[PDB]
Amino acid sequence: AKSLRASSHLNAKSVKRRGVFQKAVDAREQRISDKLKEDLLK
Amino acid sequence: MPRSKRSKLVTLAQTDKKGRENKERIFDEVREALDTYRYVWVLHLDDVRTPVLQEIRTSWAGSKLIMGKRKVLQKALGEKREEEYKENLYQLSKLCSGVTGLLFTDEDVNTVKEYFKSYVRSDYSRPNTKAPLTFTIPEGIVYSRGGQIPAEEDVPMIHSLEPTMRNKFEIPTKIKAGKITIDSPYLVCTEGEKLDVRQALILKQFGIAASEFKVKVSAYYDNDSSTVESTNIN
Amino acid sequence: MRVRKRQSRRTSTKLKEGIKKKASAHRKKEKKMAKKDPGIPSNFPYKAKILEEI
Amino acid sequence: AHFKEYQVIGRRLPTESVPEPKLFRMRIFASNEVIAKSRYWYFLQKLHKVKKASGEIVSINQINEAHPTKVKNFGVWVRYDSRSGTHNMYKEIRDVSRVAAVETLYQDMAARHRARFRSIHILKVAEIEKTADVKRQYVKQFLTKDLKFPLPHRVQKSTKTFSYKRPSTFY
Amino acid sequence: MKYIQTEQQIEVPEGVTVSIKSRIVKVVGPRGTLTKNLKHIDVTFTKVNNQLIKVAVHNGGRKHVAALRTVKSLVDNMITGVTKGYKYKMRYVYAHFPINVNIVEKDGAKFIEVRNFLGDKKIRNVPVRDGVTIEFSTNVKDEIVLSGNSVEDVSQNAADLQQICRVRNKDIRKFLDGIYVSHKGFIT
Amino acid sequence: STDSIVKASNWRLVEVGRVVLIKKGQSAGKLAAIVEIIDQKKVLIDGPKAGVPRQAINLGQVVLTPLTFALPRGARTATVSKKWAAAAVCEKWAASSWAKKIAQRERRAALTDFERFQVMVLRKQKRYTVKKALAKA
Amino acid sequence: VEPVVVIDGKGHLVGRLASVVAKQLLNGQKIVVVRAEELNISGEFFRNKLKYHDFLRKATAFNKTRGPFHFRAPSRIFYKALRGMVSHKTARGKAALERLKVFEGIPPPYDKKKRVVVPQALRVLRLKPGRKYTTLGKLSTSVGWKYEDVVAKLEAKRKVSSAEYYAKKRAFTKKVASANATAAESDVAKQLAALGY
RNA sequence: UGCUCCACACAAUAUAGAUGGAUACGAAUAAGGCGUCCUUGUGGCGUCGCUGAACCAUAGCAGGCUAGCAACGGUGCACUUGGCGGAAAGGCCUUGGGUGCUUGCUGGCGAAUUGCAAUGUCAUUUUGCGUGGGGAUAAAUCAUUUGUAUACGACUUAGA
RNA sequence: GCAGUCAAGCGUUCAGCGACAUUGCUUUUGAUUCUUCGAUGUCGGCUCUUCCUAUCAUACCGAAGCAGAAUUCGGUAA
RNA sequence: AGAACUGGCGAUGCGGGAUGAACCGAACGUAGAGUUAAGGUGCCGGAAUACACGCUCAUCAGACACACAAAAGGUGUUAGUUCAUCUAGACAGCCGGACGGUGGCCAUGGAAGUCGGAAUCCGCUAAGGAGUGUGUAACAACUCACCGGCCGAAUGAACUA
RNA sequence: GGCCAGCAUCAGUUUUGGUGGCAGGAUAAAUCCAUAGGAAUGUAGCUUGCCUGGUAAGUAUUAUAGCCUGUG
Repeated sequence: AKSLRASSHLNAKSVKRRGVFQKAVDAREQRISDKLKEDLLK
Repeated sequence: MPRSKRSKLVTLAQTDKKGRENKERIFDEVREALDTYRYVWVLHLDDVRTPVLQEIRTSWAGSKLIMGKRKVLQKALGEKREEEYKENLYQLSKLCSGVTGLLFTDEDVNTVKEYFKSYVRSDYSRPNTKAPLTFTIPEGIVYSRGGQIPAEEDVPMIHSLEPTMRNKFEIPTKIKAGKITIDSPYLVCTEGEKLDVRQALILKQFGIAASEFKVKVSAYYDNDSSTVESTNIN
Repeated sequence: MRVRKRQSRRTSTKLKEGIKKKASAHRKKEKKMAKKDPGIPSNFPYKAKILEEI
Repeated sequence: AHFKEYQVIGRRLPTESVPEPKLFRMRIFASNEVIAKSRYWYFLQKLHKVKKASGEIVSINQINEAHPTKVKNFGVWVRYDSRSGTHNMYKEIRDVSRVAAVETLYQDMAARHRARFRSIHILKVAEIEKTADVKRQYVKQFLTKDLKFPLPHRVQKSTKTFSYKRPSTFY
Repeated sequence: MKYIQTEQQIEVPEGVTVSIKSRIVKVVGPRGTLTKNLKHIDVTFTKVNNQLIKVAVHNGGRKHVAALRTVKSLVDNMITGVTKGYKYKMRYVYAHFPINVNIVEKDGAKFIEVRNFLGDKKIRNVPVRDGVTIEFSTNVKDEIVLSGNSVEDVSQNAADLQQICRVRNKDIRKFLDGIYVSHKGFIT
Repeated sequence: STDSIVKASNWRLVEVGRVVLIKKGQSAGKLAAIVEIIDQKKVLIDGPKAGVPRQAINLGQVVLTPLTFALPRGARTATVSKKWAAAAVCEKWAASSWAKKIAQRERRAALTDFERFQVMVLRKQKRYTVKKALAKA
Repeated sequence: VEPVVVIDGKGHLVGRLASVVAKQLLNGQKIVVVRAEELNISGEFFRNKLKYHDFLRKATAFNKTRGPFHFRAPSRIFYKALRGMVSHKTARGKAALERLKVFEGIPPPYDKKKRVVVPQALRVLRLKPGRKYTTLGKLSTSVGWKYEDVVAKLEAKRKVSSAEYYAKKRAFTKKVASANATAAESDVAKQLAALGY
């Protein structure tokens, strides 16, 4: 088993983050921004 | 050095340094031969195979060939006229520069010079010399002789020396199951090129003894006449 | 990083007295057990003068 | 303290039928006359059966340096009986006078070999007459023509506790 | 014995110039330029004839003399790299699984990508250090050439590239797959 | 440029013929010329013009001045004195800013209270003119 | 002599600086230390880190809260070092410590006040060349100091502001010196020169 | 008719301890500050340290009343113009005049008796009574009461 | 443990002392072990906190006939 | 362990060694001035972050008793003692020779110097050892003891502190 | 006549400076003057190679510097 402070697991998680993981959060934030602007446009 | 110094690689060898005793013996032998023989010659043989040297020595049993450290021979012959063993002997000693080389014989000068002119034997590449001719390894399995003779008579190179080929000879070799193979033809030397150490080692490994050799004599000294003559036959 | 414990350097005068007694006994034992020239140094520039004087 | 060279002579007392003793002479390095006499008596006792009570000091004279303003190279015989048995030791010191050379030798011995003054015997102190006779490298180094070297990292002693200049060392 | 002063000679070829500050050394030449901060060494430099520089340590110990010698060696290495340059040849060997090597680019980092090493699905990325260029060899199958001006950078890049393909937990006596530095030489 | 612009690294080197100022002892504040070198930390100096007797002094109590003049190795007192007059090192030292500052501080230490009042008045007068010059450019 | 003395901690030694400041405080001389993050301690970094870890390992077994407090900031490290040399348990020690202030960087109004150094405590003057040393800021960061990056930006801003201030001051002083030199050779100037001024 | 800001009016209060000025680039220390020149650089030249033993200010009844000369400077104070400062900014720079002094220079008047010295009283931290001058008229707790809470304490809401 | 050999060395003045190694000790054919002989004094367990590495396992490595799997030792590691 | 002599403690304050029955100093009325012991002079702590020569970088030195762990080991450091080679070119660096009787005798599937057993004889040298090590089934090949050629000057070996 | 201090000149104890005259050393040694010699970490000059006015090594014991030894 490997702990959270396991360097290899942390590196793999970081690579995954640079993968589609961060793009998903970016898309979510972009979607939320539209509703934030609509809150004032209304 | 109190510490952190070099450590000598001690080995249980049987031979030991001869020391100054050998030098003194050769000095005495040279001074004796200077008077025991009518003529003296300085032979500039930079490098020679030991069998070739023995063959030259036995070519005339009625003569003595003296060699060793150049400085010892020079001192035996004398470095200055103030202490030269024989008249004008300093001049002969001054002429020695290579790996000498001191032959004492009573044979006729013309006969000796003719023999030295005619005598010739094969020798290795001896780096720092122009290559004799170009050589290229076959673009495939590399054999012991490099394919100079027909490959049917040749034998594949032994795998043991493959690391020597890679690291030392610097040739991109790769190991196959039973043979050593190269993907492209590798040129080891070209006509008139200055032979590098690696190229010379490769040629020696391939056994390309295409170079000829003949001893170089710069001058001879006549003991009876006590005059130096600068014979420069190649 | 997780340094272990270090030995204390305090005198602990009890050890002072113990060592004093042990050394006193050892000196007596050694005394009881007791009952039961390089010439001219080298590298001297004027070493010859000594031989001349001799 | 600062050493001094004293000429100490002994004439171990003349017994009946033996007048005019041999008048043995010595050169003793010491801070004062008392220490010089004590060392002389100790050496005389060590050498032969004589003793302090059986002899007397003839004369004590301080040997001043002939040229105390001349730089000289000295070769010194050093024999000390610590920590192990006595063994020969030779040291070369560059100094202006014999007394200064002896003081430097004693200081160096105390610094390095931990040998005390009472544990060191000086056999011979000889000035080297000519150059190239000095063997030790650390002395021959200074014997070079036009020897010049800098003194980098000069430090200025400050009498005040606080300085507003941020002192710089030069160079 | 704390020698009074020991110095070494550094030869500067006519094709390059080396301007030096208090302890900062800069080398300029045809192939490029290099810099090194030697403020931690505490050594002195001095020109003599515009072609040779003498580095001397006054009242320096044996360790100080060794540091002077290594400073001279580093200066010579920098001069050689600026003049001739350094060329490192690396070969990758595989038995069953071919090793795929490509120079991918992301954010300008230019990582060296190694794939299918011993059949591993993990992708190994070796960042390219500054001042070193990597190009795949031609006519020499299964070889990659690393070239640069700084010896340290190229050597470290090659070391990292060979170490990233470490064979873990397997008998090294049988698994010969890996990447090795075939030969070290100058670009010229 | 291709020249080796590397810094010259000028250093005040201790050498035969160097003239130094003694900062401690009975000979403090007096110039002396180095005659010979004893070791890495001790040197022989002679300052007969300054009146300091020849003696061996540690470099710790000596500060090397920039002025230098030729002295034969091991030169005695007479030769050192002759070369001192030949090189006129005293005049050069006096003209140097170091000697000027030393003399200025020495004079300041000896200033009288009435001289102090005169100095204050003169300083006020000079400051008046200096500040008049300011704001007029 | 000054009512309050400002000492630049950069380039100084922890022990000597702390001892001198403690001695001065006992005499009543108020002292304020700035740029403590640049303070240096003798020995290489690993030894100092080992010593700091050993000190941190000390704690009260039955109640960690009331055990020794291991402050991580460089300023508090210097304060603890100074307090170790002061009998703070007494009223005199408490009064002496009240005269001391320690800060990281140079916060105002000390940035506008002159800064002094202690020659007998400078790292360069005391430590032999080649000897390794450790920076207090790096040790504090390694032992849990998180404000290292915050101090750097403020220090850079203060450095830029002081550089502009000195750019003005250098021109002002050059003008003053030129005016004084022009005023030279006057009878008053000659009298002052003959009077040591 | 309390509170709060300002001026003095006198007190009580104590001073971890004024008795000219805490006078501001950064970096190195086997290197540097300043001036100058150019082609602005890791360039050239000159200059300086080797301590702050420094720089400014320092003269007048504890620092007066006045008569002049030379400059349009220096300086305290209340306004006033603009700018900068957030790390604890709580401070810094500066236009405009206004009003005192100016020992930069040249004269007049008075000092005494504290008797031969007695720190010989000259600074601020706080508090109150007073007037004269500017500004508005609030909350918490106890009790009851709901529980997201609880031994009691405690916590969270509601009620003109 | 005792009884012996050798001396890298020390050394009644260099005869004696003496490091590392070394021989005799306590059924050679994995066969048996069916001996297992007196602790004059306790040890062993329910809840529960901390600490040491002289590390059983997890983590990272080197050396091993490590082809794999699997196993042994060693280095750090509480 | 058993005895004889000699001091202190008990009955004993005071300064020092942080702390004390044995350790150092030391003649205990109440006071003033002065000089000191032992111990100290960076702070606590009264006194020089005094002067001069060296010694040590310690990834838990050192300020620690003089005694058990303690015999030694460090390509960590400074100074010494004893032996060697040396312009008849010192050590270390690069290239050449490293022969021929000979593939020396026993076994052998293979044993050419380098799996094993006795020898380990002789010629030419400046030198070659029936072979120092790597490797081939077998040689081959590489390499070392020595020697030779290029630069040049001090270098190497064992011990002591 | 009671309480507290300063000044002047005194006795004892005591601490720190200035300065003068003397007896001893090798009747200090040094430094310095004269004298006969010696040498190099060789001064001037001369010679050999280079050549961007001097340079690397031979000579030369005081000359266009000086040092050491002994003596007076």
